[PDB]
Parts: sequence; structure tokens; C-alpha cells
Amino acid sequence: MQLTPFLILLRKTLEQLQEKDTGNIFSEPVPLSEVPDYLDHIKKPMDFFTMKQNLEAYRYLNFDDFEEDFNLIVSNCLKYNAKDTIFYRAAVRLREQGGAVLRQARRQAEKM
Ligand SMILES: CC[C@H]1Nc2ccc(C(=O)O)cc2NC1=O
Repeated sequence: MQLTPFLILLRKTLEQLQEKDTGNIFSEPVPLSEVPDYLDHIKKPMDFFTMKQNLEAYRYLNFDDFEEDFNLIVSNCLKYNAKDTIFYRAAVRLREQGGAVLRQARRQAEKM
């Protein structure tokens, strides 16, 4: 079970997840300029650019560690933003659409 095809699959999966973020609100770190209190209760910020960095640094050597950081993007957003916000609903939608992306990607990983 070879590392190179696995990372290719994670790269494709990450691209598919970013595609579900049409507003690109999850693709870069939360700009602390705009949200100065963000780290007061968000202990591990996460975003798709950071996930890409982690991927290339060989920090995702199994599917579940990759999926855990995606879930962090989602859970951080639900935690920080009030329920009546666009952002909160965006995280709900990303959880749904990304969940389907991840299920299919995990299936394909098991074929390897
Ligand atoms: C939606 C997740 C995370 N991202 C953000 C990006 C930009 C802003 C902004 O006020 O400009 C706010 C957020 N908030 C978030 O929770």
C-alpha cells in the first residue's frame, strides 16, 4: 500500500472539499485582524490552506487524521458563530456535503 497514490487521493479529496466552500470562507486561516477574540475559545484553528500544508508535510498518513482536520474546520465554525448566522449554516452545509465527499474518498482508499 503505497504512499504516493494515497497522497494523490488526499490532494484530490481536499480539492473536492474546497469546491464545496464556494465562498472560500474555509480556505484560509480565520483572519485574526477581523476576529481578534477568535483564539479565546478556538484552541486549534484549522482551514483548507493549513490542511494542504499538513498534507505536503506528510502529516496525514491515514485517512482518519485527514478527516479529523476537516471536522475541525466544521466544528470550529459551529462553535464560534451563533446559530442564526450565515457562517453557522455554511458549516452545517459543509458538514453534509463534505461528509459525502469523504465517504466516497474513503471507499476509494480501501480499493488501494
Ligand atoms: C467561516 C469560518 C471562519 N472564517 C471566517 C472568515 C472571515 C471572517 C470575517 O469576519 O471576515 C469570519 C470568519 N469566521 C469563521 O468562523
